[PDB]
Amino acid sequence: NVTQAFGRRGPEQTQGNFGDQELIRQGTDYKHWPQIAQFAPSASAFFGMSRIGMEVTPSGTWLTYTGAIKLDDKDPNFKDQVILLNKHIDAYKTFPPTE
Amino acid sequence: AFGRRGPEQTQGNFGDQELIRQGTDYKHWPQIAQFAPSASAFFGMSRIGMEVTPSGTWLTYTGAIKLDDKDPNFKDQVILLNKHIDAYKTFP
Repeated sequence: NVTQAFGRRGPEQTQGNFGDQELIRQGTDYKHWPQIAQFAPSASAFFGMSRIGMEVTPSGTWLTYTGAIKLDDKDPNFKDQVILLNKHIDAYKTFPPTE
Repeated sequence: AFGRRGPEQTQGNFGDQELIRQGTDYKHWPQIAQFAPSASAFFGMSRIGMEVTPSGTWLTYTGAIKLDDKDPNFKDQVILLNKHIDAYKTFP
């Protein structure tokens, strides 16, 4: 359960925005998870390519990170990959309301 | 492998002269690598976006990992991370 582990999907800076109802429920058991997970950076990549900061606040000490991964357009599955990613990005905006 | 360390949005800023030269053979690499998020964490915790430019299609990401207070090595860990963050500013 992704929301139990990493909190609810929403627009706030402190929230994650990635995941549709199927992914949030099935976590890493999701049908297409491996096709998503391939874009997650290795430790080398994460510290190599990212903008890393350290911020101290009431809540504690945070390791901030920013970057962007260039998707390989020469990859045969590129068209399917962008669709799968686009599907889960801000997917919370399509979730039926609670009330 | 990952380009020069600098202040530009397109550059990485993490790494001192020893890490940039020794890569994953660096003495304390394993103690750094432990903070890198798993795939689950990366897509769970991060703000993911998609931008299209001349160069191609980019997967943007933002987030922050809270370090562990309880962790015995906490004080050493923050020093090691602080050492490599914007370390390029001390390259004389």
